[PDB]
Amino acid sequence: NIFLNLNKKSINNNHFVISIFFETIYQFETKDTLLECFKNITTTGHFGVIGAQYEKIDATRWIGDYEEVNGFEYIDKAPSIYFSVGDDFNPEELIIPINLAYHYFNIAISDFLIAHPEYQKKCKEIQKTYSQTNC
Amino acid sequence: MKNNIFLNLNKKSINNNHFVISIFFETIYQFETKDTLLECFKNITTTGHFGVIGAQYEKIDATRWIGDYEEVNGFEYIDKAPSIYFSVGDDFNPEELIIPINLAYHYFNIAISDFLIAHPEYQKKCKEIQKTY
Ligand SMILES: [Br-]
Ligand SMILES: [Br-]
Ligand SMILES: [Br-]
Ligand SMILES: [Br-]
Ligand SMILES: [Br-]
Ligand SMILES: [Br-]
Ligand SMILES: [Br-]
Ligand SMILES: [Br-]
Ligand SMILES: [Br-]
Ligand SMILES: [Br-]
Ligand SMILES: [Br-]
Ligand SMILES: [Br-]
Repeated sequence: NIFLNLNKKSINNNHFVISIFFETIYQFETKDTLLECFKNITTTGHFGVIGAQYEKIDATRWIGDYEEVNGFEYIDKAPSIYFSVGDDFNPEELIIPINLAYHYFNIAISDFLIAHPEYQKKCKEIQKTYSQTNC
Repeated sequence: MKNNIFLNLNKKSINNNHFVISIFFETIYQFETKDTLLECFKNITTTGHFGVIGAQYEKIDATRWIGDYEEVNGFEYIDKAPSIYFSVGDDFNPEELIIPINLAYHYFNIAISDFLIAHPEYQKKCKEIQKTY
């Protein structure tokens, strides 16, 4: 597993959905797709493949179908984001604050560029966007 | 959510770069009942397999086809020692790990300790299972 620092932090935070999200996209999708996954959090706020997705939560719209998800309580407190992995019918779900999501994404893209130095320039550009966007 | 109980397991699995083991236990503890987790602990030394949505293990039968394990981290253990397969996520695209059964017992011994420490009502059942490891 190349996600050494991501896994350590996410597992220690009981956010195993994040661990699964990155590993399964990395192993199955192309590296170009993974780069888009890293980027979309700053732009559209959503990304989805078979068995893995995230979506920033629009708190001006209905949140009733998040009530049973781990992390539901974050929505009322701060801008939050929904992650899921696995089957569409029985997904493994997690909600976390967007700030924490950016923390994870910055760690994950670091793991990736460290393991795949050919992607140094592109990953640093995306990290720059994280720093611009996220206080 | 349910707070993480796998304090000692997580230290060891992370140290060993066996993240799937911690994901496996965190998944079962979060999504399933404590009685189900107990059966997870028990089955490794009885039937040799256990599965829920998002987490499973199966002892590897090295007398049967192992071609589908070829790309899994830990595949090389199969020819060296009795081994066991773990996966987390969904079978469309699961996150997979193979380790020797002796190491799996080592992890389960730590995990079941975390469990009984957090949930002392299960003291006796856990101690009995631990003896088998
Ligand atoms: Br940590
Ligand atoms: Br999680
Ligand atoms: Br690729
Ligand atoms: Br998308
Ligand atoms: Br970095
Ligand atoms: Br640690
Ligand atoms: Br792993
Ligand atoms: Br329970
Ligand atoms: Br073959
Ligand atoms: Br291997
Ligand atoms: Br082998
Ligand atoms: Br103990």
